Amino acid sequence: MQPKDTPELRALYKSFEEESIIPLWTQLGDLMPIHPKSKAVPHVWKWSTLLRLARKSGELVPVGRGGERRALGLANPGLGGNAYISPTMWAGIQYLGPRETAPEHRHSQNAFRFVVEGEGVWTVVNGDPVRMSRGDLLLTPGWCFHGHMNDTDQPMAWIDGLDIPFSQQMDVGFFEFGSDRVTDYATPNFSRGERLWCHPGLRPLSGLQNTVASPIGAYRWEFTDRALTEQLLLEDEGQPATVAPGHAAIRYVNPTTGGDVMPTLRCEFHRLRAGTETATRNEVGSTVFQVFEGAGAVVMNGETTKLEKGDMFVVPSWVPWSLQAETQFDLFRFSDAPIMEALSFMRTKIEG
Amino acid sequence: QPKDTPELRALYKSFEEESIIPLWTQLGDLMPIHPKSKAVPHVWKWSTLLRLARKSGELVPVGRERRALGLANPGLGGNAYISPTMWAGIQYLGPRETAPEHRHSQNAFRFVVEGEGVWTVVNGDPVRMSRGDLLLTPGWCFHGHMNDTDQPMAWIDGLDIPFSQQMDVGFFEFGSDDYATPNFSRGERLWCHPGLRPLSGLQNTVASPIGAYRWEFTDRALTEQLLLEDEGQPATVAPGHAAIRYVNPTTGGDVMPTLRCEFHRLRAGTETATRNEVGSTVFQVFEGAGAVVMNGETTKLEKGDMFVVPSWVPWSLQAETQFDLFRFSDAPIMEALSFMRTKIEGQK
Amino acid sequence: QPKDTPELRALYKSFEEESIIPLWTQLGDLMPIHPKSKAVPHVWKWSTLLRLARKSGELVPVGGERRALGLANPGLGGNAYISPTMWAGIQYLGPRETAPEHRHSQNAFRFVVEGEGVWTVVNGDPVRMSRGDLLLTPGWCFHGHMNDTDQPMAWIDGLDIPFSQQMDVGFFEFGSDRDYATPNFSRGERLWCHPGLRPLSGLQNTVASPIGAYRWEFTDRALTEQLLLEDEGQPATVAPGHAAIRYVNPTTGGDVMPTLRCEFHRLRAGTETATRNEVGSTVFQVFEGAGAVVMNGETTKLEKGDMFVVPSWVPWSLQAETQFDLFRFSDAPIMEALSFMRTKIEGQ
Amino acid sequence: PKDTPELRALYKSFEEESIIPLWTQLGDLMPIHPKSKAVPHVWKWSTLLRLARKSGELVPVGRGGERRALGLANPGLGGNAYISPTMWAGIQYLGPRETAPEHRHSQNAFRFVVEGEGVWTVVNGDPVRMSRGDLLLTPGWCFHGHMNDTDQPMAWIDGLDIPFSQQMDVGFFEFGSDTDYATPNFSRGERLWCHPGLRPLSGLQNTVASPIGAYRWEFTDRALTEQLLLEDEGQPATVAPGHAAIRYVNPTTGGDVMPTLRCEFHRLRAGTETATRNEVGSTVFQVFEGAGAVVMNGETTKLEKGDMFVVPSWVPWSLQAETQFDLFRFSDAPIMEALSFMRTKIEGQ
Ligand SMILES: [Cl-]
Ligand SMILES: [Cl-]
Ligand SMILES: [Cl-]
Ligand SMILES: [Cl-]
Ligand SMILES: [Fe+3]
Ligand SMILES: [Fe+3]
Ligand SMILES: [Fe+3]
Ligand SMILES: [Fe+3]
Repeated sequence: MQPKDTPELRALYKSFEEESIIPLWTQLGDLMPIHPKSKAVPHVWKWSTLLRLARKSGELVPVGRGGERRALGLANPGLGGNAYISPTMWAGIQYLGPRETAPEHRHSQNAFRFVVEGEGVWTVVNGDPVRMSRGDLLLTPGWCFHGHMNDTDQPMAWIDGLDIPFSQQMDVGFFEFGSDRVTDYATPNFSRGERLWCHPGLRPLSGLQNTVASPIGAYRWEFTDRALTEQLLLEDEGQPATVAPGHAAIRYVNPTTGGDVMPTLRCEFHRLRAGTETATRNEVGSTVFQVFEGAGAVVMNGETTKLEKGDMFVVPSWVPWSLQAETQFDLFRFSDAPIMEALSFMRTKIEG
Repeated sequence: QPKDTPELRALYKSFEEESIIPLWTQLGDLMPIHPKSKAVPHVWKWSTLLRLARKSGELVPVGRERRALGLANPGLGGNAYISPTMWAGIQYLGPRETAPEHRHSQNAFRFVVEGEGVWTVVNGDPVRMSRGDLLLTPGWCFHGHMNDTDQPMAWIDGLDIPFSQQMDVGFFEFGSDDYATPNFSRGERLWCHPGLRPLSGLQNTVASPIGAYRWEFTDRALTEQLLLEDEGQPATVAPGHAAIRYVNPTTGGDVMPTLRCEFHRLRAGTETATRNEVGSTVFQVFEGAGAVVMNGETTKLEKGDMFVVPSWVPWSLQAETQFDLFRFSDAPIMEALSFMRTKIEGQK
Repeated sequence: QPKDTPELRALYKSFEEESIIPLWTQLGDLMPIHPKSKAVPHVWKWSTLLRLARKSGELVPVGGERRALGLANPGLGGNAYISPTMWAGIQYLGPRETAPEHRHSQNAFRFVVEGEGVWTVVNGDPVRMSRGDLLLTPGWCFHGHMNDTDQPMAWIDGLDIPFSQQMDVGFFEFGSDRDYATPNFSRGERLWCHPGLRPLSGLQNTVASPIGAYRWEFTDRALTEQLLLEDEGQPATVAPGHAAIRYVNPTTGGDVMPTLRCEFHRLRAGTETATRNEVGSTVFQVFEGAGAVVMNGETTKLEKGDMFVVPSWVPWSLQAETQFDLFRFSDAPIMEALSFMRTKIEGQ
Repeated sequence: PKDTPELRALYKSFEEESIIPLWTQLGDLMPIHPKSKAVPHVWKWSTLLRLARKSGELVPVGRGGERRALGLANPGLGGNAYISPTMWAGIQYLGPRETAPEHRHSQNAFRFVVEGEGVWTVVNGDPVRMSRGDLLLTPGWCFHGHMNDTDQPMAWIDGLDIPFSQQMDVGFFEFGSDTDYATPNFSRGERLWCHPGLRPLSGLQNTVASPIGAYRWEFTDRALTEQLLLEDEGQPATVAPGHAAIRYVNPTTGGDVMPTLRCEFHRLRAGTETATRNEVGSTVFQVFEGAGAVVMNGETTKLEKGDMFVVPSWVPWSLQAETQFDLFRFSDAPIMEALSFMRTKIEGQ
């Protein structure tokens, strides 16, 4: 507003209200901001806290009661009690107890599982049984049947990433329950997907068709490790490879395409040489990082926070960020960048 | 229902104290069986809109930053979103009024309803405006406009404002950094020759270089589809239903990354087959009369009226007279991200 | 740089039996420093062509029916290829003459030079022909034609015949099918020739353009606009005084067919294009006006109708004496799909 | 055609004006279906090897010699040295401690190693070790030379789009000076790109040809074994029963290794007979291990370790495996597919 206030002016606004009209001129210039100004706020979650609350939940929330969906969603303080870590992503610590099972469902929302501690648990994706290990990235791409079974007396914890907040806000979700059909879990070290698609530079003649989401069920830790190590080795030998000095990094990729793992979520993994400081970045859309191994710190909006093994933080859109590595510093990273990029909304500013 | 009320509420005090919401005590269906939008089917009478528009010209002066009446969906909590993704508003430009140049990441179009002799200048290139024309002001293009007449004009503004706001994607720069008045923009003179492409424009483009999709061509196109059907030839999307998509000529795809525009002409008496579609559309009755059915409920429609079909709401159109509709939607978003799904009642 | 007799002669014989040819005995120009085509720069004067075409008019009667004079490149050993990839012939259709429908994997167009009132029927869709029109008969579409006039017509036939023969890619079928109707404009154009608009019934992208005829009015207007824009100080022409368009597939923005690019150029009187080296072949046809070509430093004066071929990597430029209108086709889509295109421009 | 009177002296003018008329013309300018001048043919490895070794001490470094490559010449291509209208296939014989200086050409090339080791092909400065079973790429416009670091010979298959490139006038060539002699176990390429499902953040840009310098035999063999094992386990994986196969692909894209050549590898279970296929364009196969037979135009030819054969366009072909039968395959299919000329007839359908 800025029409000089008036009995008739007020009459007008009355009739708006009454006809579902909201006028653009009274409309708080956050409607069209000079740059992104997210409701979501930068925030870190200490792993020691997450872990403690995870365990206690597996002492108090049994199957039948609340367990079954035993996942601690990280809720962004800025998102009015929604349980969104960012406008576009859901990130939760899922705590799977001894011998525990989940029946099969399917949903349009895209999802991954990054395993933090544990082993001997299979997520069965479209009938294909996928083993889980510390450091593995698992995909359960939209509209693929998934459930899981813990084959062990030991608990497991993984990060659950989904595009739930995007899909809720944009009205895009469907959900189906599995038929009464029986999932008699096989137990293989390697899923059929991996056995077919995890041979570098080779494609089976039976998979000539490109796919919207990756047919790789798990991107195993051995390969991620090997690839980052090799990037640092190359650097030592004076060869081009790292994204920036002392900065090893890979993007997990759909092999049929070279593109992202799934339409709405990008996954990366970074390894910072001890003492590396990344150049400050402004990026459209939101990212979540989790510290896999090592210790260092983040800077967001000029403010520093020390990080250790397991901690997670989110950088909402256009918040300037950089990472500083005390030790060798290994991070897992997911973002909503494919959304941004598909729609030409991506922009990047680099301090350097 | 959740775990035993076993004063574990000590655990809850903790969840709360450092920002955890457990999935298990969780909300409504945070993953619905099919979409159930907070946005709700709604129509706006043109009579109403125009009355209100004319008022805003009398009351809210010198054109402030903009005399645009955004259609607010009742179900989106006073946000000024016609749908979770799109902003649709009636903009009323008074006699001889002008707007300085701005530029924003949000994509926009302008569909002219009544008026003429108004130029929107896009990246320096002056684009005349007429009843029935579709104007693009693609993301990040400078735009402003001048009214060269004593007469008002009204057009509808479509933008991805809601998408942009909720997705944290918006940038904005000011301009007033060309009041020439040609019949046709530099872009139409270059691009509006069927099947031809300038050798200076071999680069494909994110959004269409066509500044204005003029009514002449839209009308001839549709008339030709109906003629062809009369002649027993394939053309119409469904019997008695002619339709086009406005497209980016460098690409054959949608006009902008984020918004699809179409235009429909239904023969009198036509009833479209009921459809469920992911995402929202907004239709505007350009000419003629008939009705919409949304969620089994009928609403009679007259020249100018607008309605919104939020995602997965089953809809059909029924044409009383020959029924001309302009249509825009968030379908490109849905399609680029493989979320599109379509259910059509006749089978198809 | 070679080995030398006795026991060696034994080897060269074993080779010859066992079908080996050694790399070393082979000529360096099996992998040349840059392209050196067997095909050679050459022009054909229109007056010649037309004289011969008419003479063929009498002298070979509908006997006749494949009455097309293929331009044979002196350097291609009596093959009837204008270049290693393309066939260009002048087709002379006599009064009231027709041709039955066939179909072949080889892509084809027809650029009409003189005449009217002839239809080429493409997949059942009747397409009128006029001076200046470009007609497409994409690979694997049925085509035949009917002259409905007492007057002859002459058009250029462009095809990938030489590419298709050397690459083993040809199929051919005869047409035992039924239409002699006479529409002013075809179904394809009726649907696709509205700038920036796409029928909802044509959402699928297609490998070759669905525009049957790219008519002269549109090409002419397009090029005039490009020169007008230039006059007005506006970006448009591809180089000073050089208007030009590429005929494109509207579903795509890409080339008319997988195998052949079509362009049209209009040079302002007095223009001299900068010398170009391009991979692959072009044929140009002077549509109106006069000027000259330079190829390998050698000038040839050109008048209305003349045609010339610039084989791969031969340096070429055009100079316009009057306003100079040229039709142009090339094998560049082949070159570009396979990342073999490279381009050198004298000024750069 | 027509008549004779004063037709003869018009035909004259044509000759003078350089016009061939459409009408007087072998109707196989536009054939019912492809009928290649190139002809089905097989080359016995034992012959290839003997002639390669003879060319050993007879054409040495200097006088010939750095181009010691025996191109397989298709009987039907009039003495051209083209195995097919599109491809050059030769056995290259690299003698002990022999080297080639660096060159660069628009024509795309690969090297499939048949016998030997301890030879490096250096691609754009990046040293690529060679072993039996490895596929090396030297994509168009990349600098390549090699050094043999061994007193032993090596033999590899040279595949190129030379014939395509010469008939289509597409060839460029530069000499290099230019050259590192280092001997790493794995090319820097491989070290960046050979981690399944992973892509370096320094390599986000897609490339026209694969950046993998060598597709090593370990991975080829493991992938094939796995497809057969999956079949055993009742799981979908093989292309047809008993028929494991992969396509070597550009990891930035999922597409072919280079714009103009496709490379595949086949492993047929003992006893397998593939279903007869007509395919547009040409293909060359090399028996890597095992024995069986080809059928081409209904005619059988028994095949042994190393043998090579070419199926020109639209010639109906099948393979029959006596033992387990491993084949390397390359084709001009990317050309045919880019230009929508590809067509496939398969016998079971
Ligand atoms: Cl295949
Ligand atoms: Cl539609
Ligand atoms: Cl050019
Ligand atoms: Cl990044
Ligand atoms: Fe799930
Ligand atoms: Fe604006
Ligand atoms: Fe034909
Ligand atoms: Fe070479």
